[PDB]
Amino acid sequence: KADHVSTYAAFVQTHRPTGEFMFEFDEDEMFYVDLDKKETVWHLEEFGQAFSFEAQGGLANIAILNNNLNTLIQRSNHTQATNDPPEVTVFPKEPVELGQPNTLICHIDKFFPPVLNVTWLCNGELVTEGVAESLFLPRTDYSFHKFHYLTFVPSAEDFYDCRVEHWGLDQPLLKHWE
Amino acid sequence: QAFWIDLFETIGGGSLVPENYLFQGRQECYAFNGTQRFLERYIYNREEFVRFDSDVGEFRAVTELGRPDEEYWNSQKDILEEKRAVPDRMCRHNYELGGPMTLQRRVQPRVNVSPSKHNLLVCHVTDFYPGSIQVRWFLNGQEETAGVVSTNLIRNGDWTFQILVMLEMTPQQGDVYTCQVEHTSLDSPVTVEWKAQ
Ligand SMILES: *[C@@H]1O[C@H](CO)[C@@H](O)[C@H](O)[C@H]1NC(C)=O
Ligand SMILES: *[C@@H]1O[C@H](CO)[C@@H](O)[C@H](O)[C@H]1NC(C)=O
Ligand SMILES: *[C@@H]1O[C@H](CO)[C@@H](O)[C@H](O)[C@H]1NC(C)=O
Ligand SMILES: [Ca+2]
Repeated sequence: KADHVSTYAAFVQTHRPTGEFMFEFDEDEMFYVDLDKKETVWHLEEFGQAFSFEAQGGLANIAILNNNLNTLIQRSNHTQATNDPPEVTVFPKEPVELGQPNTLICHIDKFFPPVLNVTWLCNGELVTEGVAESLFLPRTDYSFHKFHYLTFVPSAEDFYDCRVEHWGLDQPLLKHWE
Repeated sequence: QAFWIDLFETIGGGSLVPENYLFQGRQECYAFNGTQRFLERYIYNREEFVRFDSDVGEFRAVTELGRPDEEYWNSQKDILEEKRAVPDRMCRHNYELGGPMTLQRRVQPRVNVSPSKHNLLVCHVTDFYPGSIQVRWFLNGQEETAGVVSTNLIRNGDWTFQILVMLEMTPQQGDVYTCQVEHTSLDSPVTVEWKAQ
């Protein structure tokens, strides 16, 4: 029962990404501590100009969580969870107009562990530019979701696919939208 | 200008000595009518085993795995006193701090009316914040309630939403269809028209 839900969510695992520390307001990530550059990254420019978060607070929490991980690996007698495959959806940000710029969104949902490989393909060809991605967003059911983005110019000759590899999938999941 | 954190609790391992194991921690602040409720969740893989709930005032084992953690952490009066202080400390602080850019965040919807690829007329309402939005269809000033399909609210993951509202139409020459969007970011409603021709 709430008007708003503000949550600090952090995870730590054996595979890459080894850890993650983030803050969400109503299921939307406001900021995260980039563990590699060791600095706070704000989702929108406006959040950074108005607020501050000291990176050491995230780094310290990751350290605590890693200690808790090792203790639970011992306690659970090395219990590895089942691989829960993702559910993929491709949709544009804007209504499609041939020739007019747009963003294709690949939303990978209900998966565990947060270990994944995502590639954008156009006509069976690997696409490296105009690509962006969200973090591994923690769901309230202890599963994860993620967003992948591709900035493109709608062409009737160009066929886009989002390919996702996950341990719970024997075959990679290949999803599309024009 | 600064967001506050509280450190997660330490589950000590003691002193004695593809493959994947995960540990997740969550510090949840539920804001409601001035009130603040705090939950601290300790998750191993997908299993929440122990949690602190401000409405309980102590740690409670969610599963049998968190029984040692309930027993131990509750015997530490210093841990209990700092957790109990969270609703009024960080929950209240961060909520007040992140107010104008979060709860007072208002981004206007962009509206496009276009007929589908039973002839269908599509109202694509895009890039708005918050999620709550009212989309109504009108034909020559009279509201159309039947043959209307509203999709689920679509979260883009970039602090904006999108929604598609479509109507079953039987168009005659000169018919004027109007998609009317009402949102908290708008003073007066937005109206986009489609002429049948
Ligand atoms: C770990 O194994 C021991 C037996 O050697 C057992 O007593 C204990 O309950 C096990 N713990 C779990 C969580 O499976
Ligand atoms: C991801 O790709 C790498 C090779 O680039 C591979 O080692 C790994 O197993 C892949 N699969 C998944 C599901 O992560
Ligand atoms: C809290 O909500 C109740 C209704 O749920 C309302 O009567 C009350 O005025 C609110 N605020 C306070 C200060 O109790
Ligand atoms: Ca503590």
